[PDB]
Amino acid sequence: MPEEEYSEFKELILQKELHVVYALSHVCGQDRTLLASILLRIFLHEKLESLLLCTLNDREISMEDEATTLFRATTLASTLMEQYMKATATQFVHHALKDSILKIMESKQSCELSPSKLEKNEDVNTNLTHLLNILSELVEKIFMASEILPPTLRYIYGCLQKSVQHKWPTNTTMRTRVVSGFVFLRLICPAILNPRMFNIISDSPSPIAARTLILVAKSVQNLANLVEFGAKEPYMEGVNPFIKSNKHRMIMFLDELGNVPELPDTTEHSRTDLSRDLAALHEICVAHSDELRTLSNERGAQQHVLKKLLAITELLQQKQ
Amino acid sequence: MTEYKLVVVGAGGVGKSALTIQLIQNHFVDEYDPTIEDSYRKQVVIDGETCLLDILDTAGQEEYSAMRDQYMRTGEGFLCVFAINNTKSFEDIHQYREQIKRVKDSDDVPMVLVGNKCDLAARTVESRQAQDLARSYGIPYIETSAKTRQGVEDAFYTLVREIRQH
Ligand SMILES: Nc1nc2c(ncn2[C@@H]2O[C@H](COP(=O)(O)OP(=O)(O)O)[C@@H](O)[C@H]2O)c(=O)[nH]1
Ligand SMILES: [Mg+2]
Repeated sequence: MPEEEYSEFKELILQKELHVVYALSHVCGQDRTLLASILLRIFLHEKLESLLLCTLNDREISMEDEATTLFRATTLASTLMEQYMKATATQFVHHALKDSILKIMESKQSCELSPSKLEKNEDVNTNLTHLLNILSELVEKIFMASEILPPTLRYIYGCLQKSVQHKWPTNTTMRTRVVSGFVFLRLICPAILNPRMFNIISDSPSPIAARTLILVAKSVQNLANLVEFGAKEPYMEGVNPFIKSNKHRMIMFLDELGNVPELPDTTEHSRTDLSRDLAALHEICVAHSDELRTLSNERGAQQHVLKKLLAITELLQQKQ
Repeated sequence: MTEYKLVVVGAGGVGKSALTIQLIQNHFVDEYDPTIEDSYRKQVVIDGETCLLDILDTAGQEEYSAMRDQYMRTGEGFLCVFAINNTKSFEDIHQYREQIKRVKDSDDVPMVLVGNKCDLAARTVESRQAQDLARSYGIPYIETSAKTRQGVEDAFYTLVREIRQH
């Protein structure tokens, strides 16, 4: 239909309390991915990316009762992050990573440290050395790209820290962890193990390369969490000097990555046509109408909203 | 001697790492430490047989799919873990099951269903519907707790047998 015709629906999706989006997050399951693509384009269009992502993440946090699990599972919030970062932090990853990864590919010096995965007369001391040097080279490149993260993404990480502080005031460690779990766990390390996510490479890693990428991303992940190796696998123990000597360089990064408190909006999205996505979002409402009726039956702040939703959905049902 | 390549899979934060380490190292780890891919070896004895577990511990995050394919291909048995207080982890179990089936080209692959965190009071996934889903797959279901160690040595050993009976 004419974009004009979705207006009443379009302005119920955007309502600040984000009540509908949460409801949808409960109702979907297999449409998670599809729905995300649809909500992001809608909110990117009237420059509300921040409203969506910031509130949604804040909801997940306020609903989390145990901290060591925060944003670890696959919700809509963590999918919304996923697809947003892949859209806005590509260049970032190329800066930090492209040089270090390409060097690792063309290399033939194996980085293997594991006392069983080892070839015959392979020198594990030579290995350790070479790995460390790559790691040093890489993380220096990672650290000195703090300023390369777009401003609006930095704000949302700020959102994330604001939240964890309001939730766990007595815990000073969370404000960094909660950022690490996205920029490293869900962005940097994946891009390391699989360089085609962002199109850094175009070729399949050699057997030695494939190993080094895991050994490197494992190492980056330990640092990103602030954990020494020791208590888990034994072979990894001699990569700790690196962790100990960069431990604080990491805390800087994760803390200041969210150091933007004012929202950005330049490079703004030009006015074009939304109907295709509004149709497709309505179609996800139809497909989950029954389920959203069950959620509308529960009284509370979202109720009147969820009431109006099914009316609007049904009214747009009729009009097609 | 005889090696078994077990692979531990499930959503993020469900307790695959905690399960494996309570097996390997005999203690409970309560701290933030998301995995990329840690590997442990441990020679044990199950039912008189001296054997060697090569246990792979994986990352559950959707971002690490596709990196899923390689470790599945080499795997022999799969613990498929979820949390009884996290229902969404329970529904994810399906996707691991179907992918594992695809990459190996078979429909009866050595699998065990593990429900972790049963020490918790706040449980949203009932023992029965987990047992139901297990039967409809043709595979055992074990409730474990890495905190207390209940069902842990069970859950891994059961997988070994399940590999032997294949
Ligand atoms: N109460 C309880 N917590 C657990 C159990 N297993 C793991 N945890 C906690 O759940 C969180 C994630 O555990 P972990 O094994 O690292 O998750 P995974 O590696 O992503 O599967 C940590 O805080 C663990 O201590 C369990 O059986 N009971
Ligand atoms: Mg883990």
